[PDB]
Amino acid sequence: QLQLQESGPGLVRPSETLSLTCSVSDDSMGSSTYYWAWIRQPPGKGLEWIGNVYYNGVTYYNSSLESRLTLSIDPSKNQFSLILSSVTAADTAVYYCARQADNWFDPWGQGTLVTVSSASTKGPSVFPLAPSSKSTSGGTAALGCLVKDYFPEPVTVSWNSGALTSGVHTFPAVLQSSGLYSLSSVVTVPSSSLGTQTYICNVNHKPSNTKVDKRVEPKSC
Amino acid sequence: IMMTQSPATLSVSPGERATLSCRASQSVGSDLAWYQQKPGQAPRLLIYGASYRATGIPARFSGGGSGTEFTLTISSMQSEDFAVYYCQQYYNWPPYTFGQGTKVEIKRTVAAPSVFIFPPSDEQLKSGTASVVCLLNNFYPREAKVQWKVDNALQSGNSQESVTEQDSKDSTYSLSSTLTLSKADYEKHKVYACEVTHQGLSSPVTKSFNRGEC
Amino acid sequence: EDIDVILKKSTILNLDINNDIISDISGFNSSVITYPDAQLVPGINGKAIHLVNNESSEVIVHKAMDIEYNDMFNNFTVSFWLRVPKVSASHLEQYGTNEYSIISSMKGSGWSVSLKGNNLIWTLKDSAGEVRQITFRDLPDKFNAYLANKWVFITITNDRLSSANLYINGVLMGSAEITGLGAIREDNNITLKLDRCNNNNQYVSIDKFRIFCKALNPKEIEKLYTSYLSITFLRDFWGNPLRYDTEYYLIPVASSSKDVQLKNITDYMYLTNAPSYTNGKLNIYYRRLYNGLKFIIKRYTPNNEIDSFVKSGDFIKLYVSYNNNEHIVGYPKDGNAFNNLDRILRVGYNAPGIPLYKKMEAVKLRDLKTYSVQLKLYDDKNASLGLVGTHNGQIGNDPNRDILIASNWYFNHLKDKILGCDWYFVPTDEGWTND
Repeated sequence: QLQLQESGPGLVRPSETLSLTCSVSDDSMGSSTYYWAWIRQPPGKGLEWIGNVYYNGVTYYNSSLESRLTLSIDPSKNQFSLILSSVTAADTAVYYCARQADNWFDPWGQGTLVTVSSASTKGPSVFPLAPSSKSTSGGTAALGCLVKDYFPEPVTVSWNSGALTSGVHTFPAVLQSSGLYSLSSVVTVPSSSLGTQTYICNVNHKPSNTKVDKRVEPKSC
Repeated sequence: IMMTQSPATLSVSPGERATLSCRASQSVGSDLAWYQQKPGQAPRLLIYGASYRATGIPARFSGGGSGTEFTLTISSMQSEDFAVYYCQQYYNWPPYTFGQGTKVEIKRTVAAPSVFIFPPSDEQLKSGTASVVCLLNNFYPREAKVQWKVDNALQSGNSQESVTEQDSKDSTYSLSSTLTLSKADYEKHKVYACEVTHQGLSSPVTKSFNRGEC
Repeated sequence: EDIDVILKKSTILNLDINNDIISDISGFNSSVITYPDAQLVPGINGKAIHLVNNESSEVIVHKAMDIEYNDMFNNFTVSFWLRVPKVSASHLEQYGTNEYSIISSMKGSGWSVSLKGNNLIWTLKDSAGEVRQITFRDLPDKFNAYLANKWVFITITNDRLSSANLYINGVLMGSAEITGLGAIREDNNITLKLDRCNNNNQYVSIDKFRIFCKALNPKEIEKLYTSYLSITFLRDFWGNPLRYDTEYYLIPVASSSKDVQLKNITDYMYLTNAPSYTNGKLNIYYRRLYNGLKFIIKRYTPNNEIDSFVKSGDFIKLYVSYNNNEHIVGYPKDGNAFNNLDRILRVGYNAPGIPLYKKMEAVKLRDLKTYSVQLKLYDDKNASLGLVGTHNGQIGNDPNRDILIASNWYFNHLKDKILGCDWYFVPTDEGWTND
């Protein structure tokens, strides 16, 4: 019943600080005799963990990753936290502190992702992407949509008031090298269904509160 | 030593038996644990000592082995209960130094892709940059080796746009690949293409586009 | 021609602590010099001589005139309790070349024990210049090695026309031949110092130093090892006698890679894996220490002469140290157990009505060679319930582990080689630090 529930939200800039509190709740005694450890999770990659420190506070797992982050305890509310400083973007991740009850990280919590970016917010830039009869009937018609130049994730991707999401296939966003994120959004429609009805992207990056729509028609000169 | 995945593969269908493996040293010849990770939430454990499940875990899983080298099997899998797993070690400050990976797989009727091509639009004129997006929709399997040509020429840079697989309702794959160059680098040449070489299809096909497709 | 009669017939010096004084009891009582800083540390039965790296602690022995020439053409051996601190990784890379002679006949020749890095080495300086050395490459397994602050023995079985051997715990661990020598006019002074060391915190603690004017044989040296090992006191891990009302961590004997861990407030105990360190670069590795649970051993009811020395088989309680608050172990009546003969352990079961067997007794039964300790648990009506042992078994919903038990069933394996209810009592000691 031990619902791990963490906080410390937002994004961090390089070489700055990050507060990460591992509030173990509903376990009044909580910190009785078992360990506590952290988990590193770079999206789509192997998993080395961070450290493990006791409430006696001897030390934590020191492979070649210490001296920039520090681990803490607080038997007050059974709580314990993560210090972060002089970090690079190479550790943008979602971290996990989890109860090493009897030396197995059995109960894990929601957690929260950390983004070591460099740029501030940005209204999303919608771009239309329209097919035509140039190579018509490639099986059928698949019209695309590009939204870029925005920060940070997520970003809305829908189609025509969310009427027919059938066959739509967005993608996981990819970080643009100069400090942005890129993605796409493509539907697939009948080859000749174009020009009779409407086809509009729907992208909106709420943290900048820029709800823009592009009435896309298949442009043909 | 430390962990090494031998092998690191998977090929299963709904119903059949999973088969994984690891390898390491054995100075701590400890029976160890195995961690599953549903995508929608945080990972969790599946076994410990390769045999003893934890609560709420239906016993359809198991494992065994000797020393620290261990393997495991899982029978009657449901797609809803499928994701990469991970095996442990016993370092003497123990959490368990993780295994590198357990690559997974859902099996669908092998099929070739249906590629597309898309030119940029007015923005790149108003930007001075350029980007070439060519979709390939509703395919299988994970293998897809897409490359480009500059009127002939393959790329070394501008290749890092390799968005990768997902999974769907009907167990299909649909990735995306783009480009990025400045208008000088783009209009400096005429015709690009997407070199899609799908190991399933095994016959190189390619749609191209025409700069000024008007 | 019996073991003990030849034993006491061949001894020609006995350096032994007797009421804060060092003296020879080999009949040939020779000079026992001492200096203001020749401290003495706790000893198995008594006190333990010490040494410190400076010109303070010399304990030299101007020997008798008749026996000054003892080593002209005779074979002999040294023996003593020994232990040196755990040379850390840092100090190790610092001083991994220093070769200081602890025991010698320098000035200026002859037999000369030497400790260097993680090695013990005989060094013999004869007349014609020839020299033989018998290194012992370190026992790389530190956690049971022979320079790991374990109270251990050594013997150097010199023979002129035959081999000289070293013996740890009596067992053989290295040797090399000696022959092809000449007559030695060895001096008489017997230095006991960290001569030409290069570490400030280096210290070797010799106990019960003795020499035998003849060779030996494995059987009688094993009997001798046992002999020094009096059952009288009840040693802790390091070898020095246990201490009442002092902190302790406890480690099973066939579970080195394990150690203790409490689960919850006042509920059952259980076991877990090994935190430790491994310098795979200098052939160093050892289970880390002082990590686990802190334990306090009391007398059951105070006395007049409350000396913390523990005699063999004494009735005691058992308190666990937690946040510096104390808590006692035990077993409450109707305490759910395994097979109803393997009694689960508990800690201060705060039962409103139910009583709790809180009556234990330190008891030595096995391992007259290695410094283990068995703990027993009686009822409140003087009945043996069993020893605190290692026996698997899941409980409730939580996962299966290894839990501490009490099962007289154990009494039917006391003749075996490995048991499941033998224990180590480590106190927080100086000469070992988790690097």
